[PDB]
Amino acid sequence: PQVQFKLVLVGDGGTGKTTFVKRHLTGESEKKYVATLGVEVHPLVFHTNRGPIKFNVWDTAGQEKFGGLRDGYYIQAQCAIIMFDVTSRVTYKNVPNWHRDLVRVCENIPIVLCGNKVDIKDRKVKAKSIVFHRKKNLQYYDISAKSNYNFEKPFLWLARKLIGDPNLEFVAMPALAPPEVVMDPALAAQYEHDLEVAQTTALP
Amino acid sequence: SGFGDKFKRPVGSWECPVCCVSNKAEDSRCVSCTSEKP
Ligand SMILES: Nc1nc2c(ncn2[C@@H]2O[C@H](COP(=O)(O)OP(=O)(O)O)[C@@H](O)[C@H]2O)c(=O)[nH]1
Ligand SMILES: [Mg+2]
Ligand SMILES: [Zn+2]
Repeated sequence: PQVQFKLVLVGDGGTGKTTFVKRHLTGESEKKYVATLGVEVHPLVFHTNRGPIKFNVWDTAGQEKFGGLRDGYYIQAQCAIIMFDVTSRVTYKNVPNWHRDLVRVCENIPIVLCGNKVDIKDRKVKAKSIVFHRKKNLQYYDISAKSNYNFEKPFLWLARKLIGDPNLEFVAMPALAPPEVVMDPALAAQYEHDLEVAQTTALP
Repeated sequence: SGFGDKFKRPVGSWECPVCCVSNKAEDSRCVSCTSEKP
């Protein structure tokens, strides 16, 4: 038997959930289609200092555009990612809804909040605005699916919570699709400096 | 120590061949996607 976790990947349509999970090349080529739910399960293997961990990532077929997701999608989820678009303020305002929809079925499973598309210059949702994770004591990460920026951070955090081992490390990065856009290393350092500053600012 | 050294599926459980969710022995269908216990 293998150590695998069902990871539900939720968020508004157009936030980049499918682009994100597709970065993991073997998860993409070995994804499984669930006809009854219209879902694709990407087996995302990660290799830790204590062995392989497989995140079976559930990705929608775009049904989130027309309403909430059915129970079956959430059932037995052991962890989750809530994604939003840093270029669409409205997607950030729906994070609480997705959070509620998720906890209504799965209770206090580990959750990571991800703001996608940080490779874009015209960033609308800045670090100072992102506060929901602090209210619910969740972990947040900037990411850019199309540049593989911080791709492994959410999965590393989840694995540590799920295993109960804060010293857990990925010994090697999974084979990822080549970056389709460049992520200015400085812009990444500036965004990372904006998060730590925002982390040391009071909640309004 | 490795997880696999101390990891074991609950007695009677079965992984769903369609969506990989782990189900109880008594369940004839998958509690997530409704597929049948193969
Ligand atoms: N610049 C940039 N564009 C992205 C990124 N991720 C997705 N896009 C685009 O956002 C649109 C929606 O992508 P998709 O993965 O289908 O979002 P989903 O509805 O949540 O599955 C598409 O046009 C993507 O090409 C990113 O990380 N950076
Ligand atoms: Mg999609
Ligand atoms: Zn199933």
